Amino acid sequence: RRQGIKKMEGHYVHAGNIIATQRHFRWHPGAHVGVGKNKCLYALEEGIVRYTKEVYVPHPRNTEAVDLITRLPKGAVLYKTFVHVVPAKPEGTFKLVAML
Amino acid sequence: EFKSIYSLDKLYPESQGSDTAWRVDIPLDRLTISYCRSVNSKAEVRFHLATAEWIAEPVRQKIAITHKNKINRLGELILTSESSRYQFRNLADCLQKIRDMITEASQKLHRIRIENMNRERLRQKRI
Amino acid sequence: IPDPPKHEHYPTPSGWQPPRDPPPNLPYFVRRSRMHNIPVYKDITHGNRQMTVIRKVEGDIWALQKDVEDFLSPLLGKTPVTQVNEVTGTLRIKGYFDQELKAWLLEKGF
Amino acid sequence: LTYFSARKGKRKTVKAVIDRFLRLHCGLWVRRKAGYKKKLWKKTPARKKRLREFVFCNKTQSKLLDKMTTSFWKRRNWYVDDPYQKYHDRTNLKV
Amino acid sequence: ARALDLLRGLPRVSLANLKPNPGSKKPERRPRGRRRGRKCGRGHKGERQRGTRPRLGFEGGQTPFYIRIPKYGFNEGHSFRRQYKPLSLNRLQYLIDLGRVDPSQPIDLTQLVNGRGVTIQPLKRDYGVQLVEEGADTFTAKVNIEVQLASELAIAAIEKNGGVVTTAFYDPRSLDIVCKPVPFFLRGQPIPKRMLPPEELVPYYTDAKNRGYLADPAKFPEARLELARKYGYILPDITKDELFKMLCTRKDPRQIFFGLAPGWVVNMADKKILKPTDENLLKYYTS
Amino acid sequence: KNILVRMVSEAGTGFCFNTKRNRLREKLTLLHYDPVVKQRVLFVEKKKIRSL
RNA sequence: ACCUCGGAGCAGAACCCAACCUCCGAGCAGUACAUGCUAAGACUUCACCAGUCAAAGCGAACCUUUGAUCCA
RNA sequence: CCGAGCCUGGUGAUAGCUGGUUGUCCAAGAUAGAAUCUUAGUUCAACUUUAAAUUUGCCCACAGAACCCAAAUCCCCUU
Ligand SMILES: [Mg+2]
Ligand SMILES: [Mg+2]
Ligand SMILES: [Mg+2]
Ligand SMILES: [Mg+2]
Ligand SMILES: [Mg+2]
Ligand SMILES: [Mg+2]
Ligand SMILES: [Mg+2]
Ligand SMILES: [Mg+2]
Ligand SMILES: [Mg+2]
Ligand SMILES: [Mg+2]
Ligand SMILES: [Mg+2]
Repeated sequence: RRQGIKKMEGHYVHAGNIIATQRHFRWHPGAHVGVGKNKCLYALEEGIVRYTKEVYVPHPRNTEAVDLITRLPKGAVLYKTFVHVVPAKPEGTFKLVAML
Repeated sequence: EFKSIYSLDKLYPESQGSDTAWRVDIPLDRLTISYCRSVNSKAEVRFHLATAEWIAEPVRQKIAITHKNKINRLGELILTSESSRYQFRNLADCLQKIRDMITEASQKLHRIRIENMNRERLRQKRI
Repeated sequence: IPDPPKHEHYPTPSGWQPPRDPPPNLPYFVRRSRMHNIPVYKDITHGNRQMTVIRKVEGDIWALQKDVEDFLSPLLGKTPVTQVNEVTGTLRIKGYFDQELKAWLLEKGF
Repeated sequence: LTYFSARKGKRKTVKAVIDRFLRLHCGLWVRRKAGYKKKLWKKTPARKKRLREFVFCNKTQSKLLDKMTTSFWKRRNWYVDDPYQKYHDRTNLKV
Repeated sequence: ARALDLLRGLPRVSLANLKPNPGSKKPERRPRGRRRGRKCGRGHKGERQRGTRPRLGFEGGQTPFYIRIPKYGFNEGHSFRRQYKPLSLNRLQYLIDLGRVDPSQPIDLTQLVNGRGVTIQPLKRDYGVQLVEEGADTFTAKVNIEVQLASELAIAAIEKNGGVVTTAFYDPRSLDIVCKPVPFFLRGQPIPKRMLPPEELVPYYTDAKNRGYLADPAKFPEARLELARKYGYILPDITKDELFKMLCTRKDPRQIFFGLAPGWVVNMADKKILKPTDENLLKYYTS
Repeated sequence: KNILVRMVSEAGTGFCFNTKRNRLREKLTLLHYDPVVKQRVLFVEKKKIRSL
């Protein structure tokens, strides 16, 4: 299957690069990381890849996850591993084009 | 000189004189044309819009209104083309832009509209 | 091959320029090609080794090599690596410098 | 292939290659993707888009095709309105 | 040179002193001795050592790469596609500047070939020369040029300089004769008629916007003015030019050379031109 | 089983596209995008291509 | 009996792998008929063939299991 | 010397099989996946050799790589 992480933490990544291929949601999309139909994580921006642990708040329409979260003790918080791309370059610059 | 059945005089009897093949609106002398070998080169066409007698006065006014961003402080309309390696094609594009501007003079914004509407809504204080 | 016609103004619209008369008094001379162009040629081997050859050199090919190194080191930032074929009278420079060398030889008047 | 023909002593061209591949003069070979016309009703739009594409060959595939064609197929052709005229040459290539 | 003085010093150059240039003669490798003998570079037993490995392109039984790819008409009709050698305005200006092409006379494919500005291969389906806009911005020559194809920008440059350009068709036979007339003259055959363009090419050569040699000359001034207007130059009145006769000279659509009629025989041995007078022959060569 | 059928545009264009419908099911009429016309138009089943 | 593909054992922690082997199911079904067109950048079953993901853009609306070429 | 005579010719049949493959000296040089009427072969890959171009390469300290419910590995600033 040759699945798994393709870009480890700190790796420079260009927009569109696949970060990790997975069958389940082992790693979740963070900032500037999109998900394909097959749960592959790809970079939406050019920058550095970071892996963090973040509180998991499932989408309300996700009935199974909502049931899981409602069956949970009052103090518990779910955590998941998220992959973010810290953008490196700015969106652009203002350049003098003409001195009218 | 040799002449066959397919000679041009036989093919087109109406036009037979030699001078018939060589007998000959924007004033190129009036326009100012410059070329910059900036890969595509650049052609700049500039002409004083106000003193463009070859353009009608209402058309000049409409052009000075619509294309005011392309008018220099000296009142001269400046427009450039950089879409070709050939200064011929760049100048052709500039001239076609001039023609299109004259023709239309003869005959992203959503957020700006919303923010202007909000400015008008905030526009309530009356001295 | 016809001798090029005399033109009132040089360089000619195609950029061609006759060698100056009298020839420069340098220790070396670079003869024009039979088509009356400067004999500076790009060359490529292995698909990645780019070279430029000054081919029809007469006299002090070593003086020419010194001059070429002096002229090209500011452009490269390092002294260019060269081969001096004294037998065939050619100078081979690593890298493409055909346009710069042609202009330089024109300035020297070859 | 035939390295020396029996009538001319020349090297022959494998015409199966000519019927299938386009050679760009610089040395690139272009081809269609296998199955690009087969059972399109059961293929996803992305797969069909991938299959409808003209695709370059490997270095070794290109070398094989070069060996299997003769020098006639590797010449400059100045066709009138060749769609591949711009692709016949490489630009801004470093090594 | 010091090399000739060194020769003066050295012994006589004879057939016993000659040596090939070092690096021009690689040593021959032959399978004798420990290093190159024994298995002689063929390896251990197998097809490759026996010399019977399968044909090029065979992949051991797997369907080969060059066969598993679908057939596509990349090269269908390649040998019937017309080819036109490009002549850029840069190249034309270079030839004129170096005097290899004389602008004071009409420029046709014969003149281009004789000046070695272009190399035409009629056997390789070259149908002539196409004018190419490259170098238009620096073209400053007044020329009367006859080509087979011409881009709009190339025509514009030629006409802006005060010149004339016409697109004239040549069939393969006429093209071969035009490109190399001397071998044709040594063939000892009467000059044949230049054939008309094929039906697909007829509209191109009858269109005035292409300056086709079969186009109505009445429409030429209109097209020239349109190009001048489009590309922002004043159209020069070539009729006022002192070379107007040269600029106007155009060979007949059935004429291969400027001053020679179809049917004539060029006797180069005694510098003569035999002309048929039989009425049937004259009618045929004029038709 | 299912059969592959050729839905042909009712807009007069020669545009046809292939769908799958049950053999026992009635002949198909379906709204679909016409690229030549650049608008959604009706398509009708013309003939059975195969039986899959 | 099997031969291709997919899922699980079978590999504890990137990938790859215990082939042979164990079990299961697929040569599809359902859905939609933009479930379109294009296009940066990537993945990949260790070759190739093939197979995946995809920003931006255009256009409509407002997806969950296989087979090449030739030939017809 | 007949489960199919002998001779000549096609014929230097063909052989993925067996055997052999001749001066001197130096140098670099190792097990490895896929497909295949394929596992006594071959083609691609990997490795290998030569030449060439260029600039980073290997080692790696932290940081980082999942829930279901061990030894180690990956990745890379330094060095
Ligand atoms: Mg060379
Ligand atoms: Mg040895
Ligand atoms: Mg042996
Ligand atoms: Mg072997
Ligand atoms: Mg498995
Ligand atoms: Mg792969
Ligand atoms: Mg017997
Ligand atoms: Mg044998
Ligand atoms: Mg050793
Ligand atoms: Mg088989
Ligand atoms: Mg075998």
